[PDB]
Amino acid sequence: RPEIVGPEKVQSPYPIRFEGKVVHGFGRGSKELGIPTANISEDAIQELLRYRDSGVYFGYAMVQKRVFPMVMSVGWNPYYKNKLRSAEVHLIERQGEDFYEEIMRVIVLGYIRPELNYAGLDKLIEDIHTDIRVALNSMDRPSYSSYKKDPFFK
Ligand SMILES: Cc1cc2nc3c(=O)[nH]c(=O)nc-3n(C[C@H](O)[C@H](O)[C@H](O)COP(=O)(O)O)c2cc1C
Ligand SMILES: Nc1ncnc2c1ncn2[C@@H]1O[C@H](COP(=O)(O)OP(=O)(O)O)[C@@H](O)[C@H]1O
Repeated sequence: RPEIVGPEKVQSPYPIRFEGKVVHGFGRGSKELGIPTANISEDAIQELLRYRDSGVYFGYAMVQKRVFPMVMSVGWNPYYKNKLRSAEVHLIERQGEDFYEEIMRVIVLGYIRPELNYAGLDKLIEDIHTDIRVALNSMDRPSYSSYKKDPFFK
């Protein structure tokens, strides 16, 4: 795995902007697993990411008036056959209370990798830490980091 992904400058189809209410996940408490994930409201990503690649992306997200670099996992809902999009966001390097029912605004700046077949909790923790390390290295570049002051976050 590479320690950095994407071009030096943001390229189409990024940036991709949207917002959604943070709702409860599916029971799996990631907060204790050291990797809390914010399940975005399904009614805001269905069409927008319907034809986007499943996988982990990166960029910036805002909630409770604060912007943080982030990693987003985009997959499908398992409870149904018909393709139902799902998205979960992990705000990187944040300290605070939970923000359920709060509107989160997201700016996707790039793709990291496709969804790896689930292979246990430990491996998944390892994969996500690398993801976080990659997102930071990727957004340390001017073209990407300036999006932290994007009008959408104003
Ligand atoms: C940034 C990130 C990347 C992830 N990558 C993978 C992956 O490659 N493969 C996988 O099976 N699960 C991956 N996961 C875990 C799933 O999202 C996990 O099953 C999650 O528990 C599902 O949502 P729930 O906790 O609300 O049930 C990832 C999670 C995040 C936040
Ligand atoms: N840095 C963070 N990134 C993402 N979510 C966070 C973060 N800090 C706190 N949270 C909270 O953690 C919650 C997810 O924790 P979790 O135990 O997995 O509950 P759920 O299984 O319903 O998603 C989010 O809904 C959010 O309110």
